[PDB]
Amino acid sequence: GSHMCDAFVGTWKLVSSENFDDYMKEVGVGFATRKVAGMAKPNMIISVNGDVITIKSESTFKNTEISFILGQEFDEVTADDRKVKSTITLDGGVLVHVQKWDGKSTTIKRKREDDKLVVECVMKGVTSTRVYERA
Ligand SMILES: O=C(N[C@H]1C[C@H](Oc2ccccc2)CC[C@H]1C(=O)O)c1cccc(Cl)c1
Repeated sequence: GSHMCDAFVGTWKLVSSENFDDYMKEVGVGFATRKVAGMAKPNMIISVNGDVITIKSESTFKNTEISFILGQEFDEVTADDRKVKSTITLDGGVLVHVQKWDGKSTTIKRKREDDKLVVECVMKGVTSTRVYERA
């Protein structure tokens, strides 16, 4: 039983980052965490089992893992240790991840573009783009 979200499945390694420090400032991440998180070169491991999608990240900074069903809110601990309420949906082929905490919101979009997985993170008007390639 294939699904469209199978284009995301696999092991991905970070190959470029743009404006991540500024995005983290807008989110409210402190200096020391920004510096060490910004240095990280995570791998992201995406898998699907039935209706459950898992996204795991492994890095020298932190390892994180989320499992979820599309459209069903869950509580998430982020790499920077926010406790957030998250919902992830598929909108036209893009995984759209909204995180809410403390009256604030940020959106992380994940899309396949050529052989890359492109992650766009937006907090108010600030966008960071993080590009992954297959490991
Ligand atoms: O989950 C991680 N990355 C994702 C979600 C991040 O959210 C953050 C917001 C503020 C501070 C840090 C992260 C935004 C960037 C995303 C990406 O895919 O690159 C991740 C996991 C382990 C280590 C590290 Cl450095 C990042």
